[PDB]
Amino acid sequence: NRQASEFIPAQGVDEKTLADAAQLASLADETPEGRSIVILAKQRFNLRERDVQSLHATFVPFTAQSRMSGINIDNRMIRKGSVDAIRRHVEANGGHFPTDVDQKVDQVARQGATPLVVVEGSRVLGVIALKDIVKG
Ligand SMILES: Nc1ncnc2c1ncn2[C@@H]1O[C@H](COP(=O)(O)OP(=O)(O)NP(=O)(O)O)[C@@H](O)[C@H]1O
Repeated sequence: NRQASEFIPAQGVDEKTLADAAQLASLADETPEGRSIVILAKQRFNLRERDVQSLHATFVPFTAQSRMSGINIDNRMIRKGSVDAIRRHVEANGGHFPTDVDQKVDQVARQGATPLVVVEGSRVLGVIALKDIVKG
């Protein structure tokens, strides 16, 4: 299986902020890995999932075809998915993928992890490296 092990902020982003957005944007995904990330911040920050309907917010379902899930709330929007997936989401909003964030995604892969990318609105806040539960 795949689980988030570490997250890194994008260009000018704080690591704590990145872990938090990955957690709430995963509350809406029904994939088992989306729970793996909600754990990742849990052990690192010891925080709890955020109730979207208590904020009158919305969950954004996770689809594998785009490889993306997220969450919407009355003051923010969050999206997370594959690096190619997030780049397309930013361009549709009209945002851009910062070089530093693309570099963090690649170093996540060069390290044998699956780099997901997380954005807020149309800009990437950080990249997430997942360790593989199973490895040959
Ligand atoms: N909680 C999540 N939210 C957004 N994206 C995720 C999440 N978990 C994983 N992803 C990314 O979405 C990709 C999965 O997309 P996809 O290839 O369509 O599913 P899949 O791996 O074939 N499904 P499975 O058969 O269970 O492995 C993963 O490789 C991650 O990079």
